[PDB]
Amino acid sequence: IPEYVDWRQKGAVTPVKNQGSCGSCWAFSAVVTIEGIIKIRTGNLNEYSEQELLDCDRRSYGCNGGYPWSALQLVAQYGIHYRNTYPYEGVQRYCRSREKGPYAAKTDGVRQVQPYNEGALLYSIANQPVSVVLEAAGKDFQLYRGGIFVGPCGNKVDHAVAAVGYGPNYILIKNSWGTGWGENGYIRIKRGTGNSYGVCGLYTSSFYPVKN
Ligand SMILES: *[C@@H](C(=O)O)[C@H](O)C(=O)N[C@H](C(=O)NCCCCCCCCN)C1CCC1
Repeated sequence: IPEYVDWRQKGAVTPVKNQGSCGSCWAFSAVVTIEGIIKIRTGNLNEYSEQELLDCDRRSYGCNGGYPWSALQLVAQYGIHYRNTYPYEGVQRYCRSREKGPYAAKTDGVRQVQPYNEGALLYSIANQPVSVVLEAAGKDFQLYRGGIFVGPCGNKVDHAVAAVGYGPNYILIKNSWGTGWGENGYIRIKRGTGNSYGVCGLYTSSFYPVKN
């Protein structure tokens, strides 16, 4: 795998989104990973519906949080609509996949990165954007403006985001807090520290969709 990956330069990342007050990051993270794999496999970059996963992933809990794994499972079993067909409302509503016509994309499964393993996560990022989780509750993360973020932070992960690249000393993260946070909505999180958990618990729980 190469020294640098940046799926934005490969045209596999849609504009940065803002989840708002809703605890929907699991759905934003999942959607980032779907947009990426659909671009990688088909050549087209589309925006997909965070709201659809928010409303319809019954394993998750709407705005009270949820599981990127169950959102990708939902997209592999049923599918997902384009974001324009099923736009983001920042509140859980009743599942409207039925009333919105045929799905726009569907995957073939979901796989987990071997947790607590930096090379395994980098290996997945080299192939596609990956849904990852981290501890975002710390003020240092909340107030991050730029640079390679080293913390302080613990490993009490509470926020799902998407890894879309890496470099020798960092992993490149698409956050869902709008384009005004961090590095135009991205954060570079230090890697290579030898901490099995990752900076901010970054290696705790990582999933990506599989699409043949
Ligand atoms: C992330 C965000 O900031 O939007 C969001 O809080 C989230 O999904 N986090 C998530 C999580 O904690 N999931 C489980 C939530 C279940 C609670 C709801 C029902 C009440 C239970 N007492 C995980 C992925 C990131 C950490």
